Amino acid sequence: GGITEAQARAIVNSALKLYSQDKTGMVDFALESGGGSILSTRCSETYETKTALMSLFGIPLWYFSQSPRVVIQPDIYPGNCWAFKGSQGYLVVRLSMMIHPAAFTLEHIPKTLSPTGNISSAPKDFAVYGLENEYQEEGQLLGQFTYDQDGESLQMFQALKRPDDTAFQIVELRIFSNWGHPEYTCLYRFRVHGEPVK
Amino acid sequence: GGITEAQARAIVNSALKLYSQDKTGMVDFALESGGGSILSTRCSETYETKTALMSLFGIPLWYFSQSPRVVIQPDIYPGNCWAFKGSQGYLVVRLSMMIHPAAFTLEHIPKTLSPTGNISSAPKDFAVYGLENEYQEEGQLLGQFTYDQDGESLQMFQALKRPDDTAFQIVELRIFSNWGHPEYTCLYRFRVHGEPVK
Amino acid sequence: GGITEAQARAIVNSALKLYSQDKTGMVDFALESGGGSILSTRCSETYETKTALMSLFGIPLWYFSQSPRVVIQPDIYPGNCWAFKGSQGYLVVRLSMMIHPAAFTLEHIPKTLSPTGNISSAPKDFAVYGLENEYQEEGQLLGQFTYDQDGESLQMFQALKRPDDTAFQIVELRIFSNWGHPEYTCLYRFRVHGEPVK
Amino acid sequence: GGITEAQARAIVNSALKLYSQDKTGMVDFALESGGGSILSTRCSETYETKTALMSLFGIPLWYFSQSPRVVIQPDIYPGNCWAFKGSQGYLVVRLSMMIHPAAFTLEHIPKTLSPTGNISSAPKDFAVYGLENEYQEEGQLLGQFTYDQDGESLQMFQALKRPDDTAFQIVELRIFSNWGHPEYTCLYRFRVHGEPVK
Amino acid sequence: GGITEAQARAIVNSALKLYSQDKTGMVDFALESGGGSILSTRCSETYETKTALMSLFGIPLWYFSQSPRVVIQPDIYPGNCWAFKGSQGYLVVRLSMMIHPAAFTLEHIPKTLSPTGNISSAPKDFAVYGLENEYQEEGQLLGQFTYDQDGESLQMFQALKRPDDTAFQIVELRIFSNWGHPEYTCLYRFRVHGEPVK
Amino acid sequence: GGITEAQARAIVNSALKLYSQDKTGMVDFALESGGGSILSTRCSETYETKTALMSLFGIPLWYFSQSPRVVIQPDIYPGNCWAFKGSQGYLVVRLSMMIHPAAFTLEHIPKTLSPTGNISSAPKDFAVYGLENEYQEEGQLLGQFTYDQDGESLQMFQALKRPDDTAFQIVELRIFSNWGHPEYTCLYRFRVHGEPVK
Amino acid sequence: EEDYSCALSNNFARSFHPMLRYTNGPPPL
Amino acid sequence: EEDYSCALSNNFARSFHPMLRYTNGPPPL
Amino acid sequence: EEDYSCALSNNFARSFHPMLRYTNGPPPL
Amino acid sequence: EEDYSCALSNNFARSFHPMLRYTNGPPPL
Amino acid sequence: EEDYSCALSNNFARSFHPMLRYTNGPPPL
Amino acid sequence: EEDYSCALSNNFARSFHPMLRYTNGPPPL
Ligand SMILES: [K+]
Ligand SMILES: [K+]
Ligand SMILES: [K+]
Ligand SMILES: [K+]
Ligand SMILES: [K+]
Ligand SMILES: [K+]
Repeated sequence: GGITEAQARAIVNSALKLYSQDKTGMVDFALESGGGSILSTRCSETYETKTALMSLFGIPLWYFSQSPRVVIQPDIYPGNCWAFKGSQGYLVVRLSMMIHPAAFTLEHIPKTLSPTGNISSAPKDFAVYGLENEYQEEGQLLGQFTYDQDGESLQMFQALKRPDDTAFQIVELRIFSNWGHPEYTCLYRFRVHGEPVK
Repeated sequence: GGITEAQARAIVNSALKLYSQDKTGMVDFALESGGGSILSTRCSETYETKTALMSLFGIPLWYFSQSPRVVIQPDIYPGNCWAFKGSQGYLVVRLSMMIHPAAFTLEHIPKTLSPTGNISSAPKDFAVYGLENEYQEEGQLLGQFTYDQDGESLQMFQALKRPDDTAFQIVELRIFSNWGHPEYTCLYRFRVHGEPVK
Repeated sequence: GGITEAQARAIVNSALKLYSQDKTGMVDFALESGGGSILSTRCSETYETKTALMSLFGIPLWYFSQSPRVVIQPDIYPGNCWAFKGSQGYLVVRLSMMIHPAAFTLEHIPKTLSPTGNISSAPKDFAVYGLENEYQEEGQLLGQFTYDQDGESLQMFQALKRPDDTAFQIVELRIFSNWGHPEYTCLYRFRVHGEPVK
Repeated sequence: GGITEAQARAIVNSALKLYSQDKTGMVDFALESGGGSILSTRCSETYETKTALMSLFGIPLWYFSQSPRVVIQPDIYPGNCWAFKGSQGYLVVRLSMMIHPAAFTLEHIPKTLSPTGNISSAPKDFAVYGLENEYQEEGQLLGQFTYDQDGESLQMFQALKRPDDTAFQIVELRIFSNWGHPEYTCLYRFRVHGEPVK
Repeated sequence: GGITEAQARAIVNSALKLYSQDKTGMVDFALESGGGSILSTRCSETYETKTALMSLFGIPLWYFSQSPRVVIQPDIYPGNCWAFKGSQGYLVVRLSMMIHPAAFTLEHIPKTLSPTGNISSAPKDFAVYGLENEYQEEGQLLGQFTYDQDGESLQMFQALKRPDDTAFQIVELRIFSNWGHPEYTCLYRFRVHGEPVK
Repeated sequence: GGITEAQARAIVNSALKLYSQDKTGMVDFALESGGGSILSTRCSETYETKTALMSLFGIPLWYFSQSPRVVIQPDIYPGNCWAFKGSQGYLVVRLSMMIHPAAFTLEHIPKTLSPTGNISSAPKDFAVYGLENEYQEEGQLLGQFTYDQDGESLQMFQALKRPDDTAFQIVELRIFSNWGHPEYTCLYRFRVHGEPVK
Repeated sequence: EEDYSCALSNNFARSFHPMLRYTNGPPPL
Repeated sequence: EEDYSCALSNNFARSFHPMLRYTNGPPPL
Repeated sequence: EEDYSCALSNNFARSFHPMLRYTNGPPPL
Repeated sequence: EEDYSCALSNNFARSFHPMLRYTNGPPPL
Repeated sequence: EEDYSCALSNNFARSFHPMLRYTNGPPPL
Repeated sequence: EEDYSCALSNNFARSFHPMLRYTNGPPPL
């Protein structure tokens, strides 16, 4: 019933190898360094706090706030997230290749690293759509989901299966609710997985 | 006496989960991206080496040296540290929230990654104080400690316990000695842990 | 024959400690933050794609491509690599200290994170040389090697042993072939290991 | 019948004194340094030639063309003029004070300083209007005039007299034709004269 | 008693030759392009109006106000002057050569070019001093004078004669009163004349 | 024998009209604002004095020296000149139009405005050549001349007459000697006159 | 109509030429 | 209607955050 | 005394390293 | 006293107007 | 020879003084 | 020959990528 030292070493080494491969071992076709980009935020309003002041020699220069581009960058230390006003938001992403989308990942910080002890700014209900071109107003539904505030930091979601599989190079993420924060919603990272067209 | 494969997998997965949470699984109220900031270095002198020259088309542009802000940023590759002249230094940090401080973390690179084989620039004796406002000259002692050059890279230190627990949003780190480097002392990362006031 | 829970915990903790030390637990004398630098690319031509456009208010500003300096920086997410035209390339690196070189490391992304499923842009045959000064045209051979596209992401290579061990502070990496990409070759990270002269 | 040396000196000195007072001895309420400004050019199109290239170290930086603001600046060396496409143009000017407008000045270079020997780009038929606010589409006519290509460089024009004199702080210059240039029309300087409201 | 055409032409040509030589035909040792500079304004306060806004694409960039350096530059169109708050002001000028100062010039715009019809912002009572070094608080008096608002635009003033003539390369202009403007005093140009030490 | 007041006024007004037309009443095909440009200075060395320091907040920013372009700009206040080392210099100018060159103008400041009382930096012997293209090393001689230090500020020089008149759009000015300054030679303005090809 | 659209426009405001506007007060002179 | 105006908008494109767009080709990797 | 002057000083504020100060509110997270 | 403080000051040196100082030599002319 | 090298050179083109070149057309005037 | 010209060249030094060179001393670490 019990394992040997050699077998324990193999299990440890295999787990660290997967960890080192962006945690998942799967291509992220939204990743900015790999060819993904942010096209649009529609009518979303980036939350303007006016608290992060950059200065030199005592001279005020600029107020700093995070860009929507941080959602397709891998750092997820607290605060490395895009914040929009209210709890409804929109993000249009161009993928690095034309693919058949099969799954999506959403990450948020865990409660143990949040200074208040809660993650009420995290997204709750959301959906993903496939678009044929940047200017399409309503795309094809790829799935509707809920990010669970009592789950793990990284959560994965499976796309709907249809008898005809259409390929897309643009997707739209829509956030419909958050976990109760009354001023804003924060998005740390969104990933898109699937199979490239041959 | 022996463990099963299922039990070994659970131990591995739990260790990687803690590792991914900033190694410790505890909020760092000094972290810059999360709301902390560097207010002052008092009379400390940043070490001026004049060796890192930035150029374009062969035209010299700027000499590069690290900012005190790197002490509240998480990268700790060799050289990603703040260096001050001599072995006495001062750093005044504003926390992201008002808290009851309970513990502090100090990190330095390990000897195996230092090109000389020693870490003589690391801090040795130090203390932490709580301040009521930025312009206070002498704060309340929260503890005095020694970073052990023969210990682990990341070391944690417990604050003094008093019958009345006062809350602070500003702390001061004072370094009194180093591990023998004759020109400078290098600080890689300093963290502050505790419980936020309700 | 079987291991205890205490023994399994010790194996896991030892593996994460090595992982945290730049994966290898060995000094990298080429690392830029630690004192290494890129001196020259000889006649190599950085691949000019003209696809990554930076803009503001709809106004085009700049086309972005990666610098040769990224080869001595630790991020290896897809795209964080230096690309040169064809499959022959040159990189002259100044080390942080004068050393007796003993081994070299080359990293590339794994196939599971490459959008096409192949890594045909990876380097194949290469060699390393020691130079006495920046302007030397032909150095002393330290070894000739092949990066294996069916191996692990990180691969290590042992320098030639000679009866007289000469010290160097400049090395040259020469790439002679790639794994079949018809337009370019991509280099993610190159490291240099050894013993500093006393 | 003849004049003395003293009388000749007085005539010369009086002529140079008037010359030194902006040639005319009258306030120009459109002058930029004195408080005038350019608000708008309506649908006028600045002529885009793409011939004046600024470079440094052989690197192209910027194409230079003159701003509409040059029309209320006093330098009138050849080329120090605003050029618009075709022969219909619009310029909305805010005066330094609220005034009763009484006269206008238009300047162009003389033929003796034009390299071709003609000034076919000069304005011909034009009119001036008074506006109550910046967003008014049609103002009150203050006069219609023709710049004479066979006259002097500096020409002055008298505003219409009406039984009720209205004050204005915004005027609009409309150019309806030029002296035959087939690609553009060039304006060197426009001035506005009158009496400030008390 | 009467003059000939040849004699009249000679008088005209001689007057234009003097006019072209900076109006006076005398070296100005304060002129910036010729080697003069502004060292200090002591406790003078440049008048902050916050009315001249520079923008691009509708984005506010900078508020413009004139520098003390304009006092040693030759353009004197309305508004090309240094304005300080109140009616007491100080200007410390370093001359292009060490000289025996013999005379000073002050210019203001004439009333015919001022939009209000008055020049109440012009300086009235003033004095000039010679200083041995930049940090001297009280220099040697070279003369005290009044700019006459009913005189010519350009006025000249003779330095005091003493039995021992000391040389200076720094002078200080002190303004004690103006012609009645209640908010500021405007200085268009100040010149210094004399003989260089051999 | 004597003139009337009307005749004296006509002579004065005619002289001021010519004065206002760039002093000469003739097109300058080298003028920068009108389409001329500086192509090259060959092996001339701009005189590096390192005395004109620009600063902000006490921080040194830049040393200022005049560009060769100032030679085709009309301001000739003292110091608004191009200075080259020694007394041999070269300037290659592209004209605004293809012309038959007929005359050249050279200006220097007069002695009465020079602080030393001499103009020993002025050019003395010089020649002008016509070039067919920018890269021609030796052009066709258009004339050889001497600027007279005892003459007027502005001096004009007539091109050689040949039986066949060739047109040029590039000219080269060569300076062979100065009026004795031991360190440099200063050029204030150079003009080119003639008839454009039809 | 073309006449109505021209009044709407302000091409100088959408150019690379910087604007200088006096916000309701003459500068010192 | 509000639903129709939101599709029209793109607030990120009119912000001070610089945009990075790949013009129809993946970068080298 | 030296001990009293050090408290007065703030060399980071007079350096070429830009400062980032949170004006009394944590950023979104 | 006010008279003694004014001599100490130099407001131009702490402004946003750039300074131009000739370091002991006239420029070419 | 020195005479041949001078023709080759163009020190203005390798200086910190910006160049302004009219690419085959006079500007509007 | 091509082999001799390549040694002469340094395309990185004539690019728009800024260079960082340590002038004979390791930085603090
Ligand atoms: K992120
Ligand atoms: K750090
Ligand atoms: K890399
Ligand atoms: K003008
Ligand atoms: K002035
Ligand atoms: K000039």
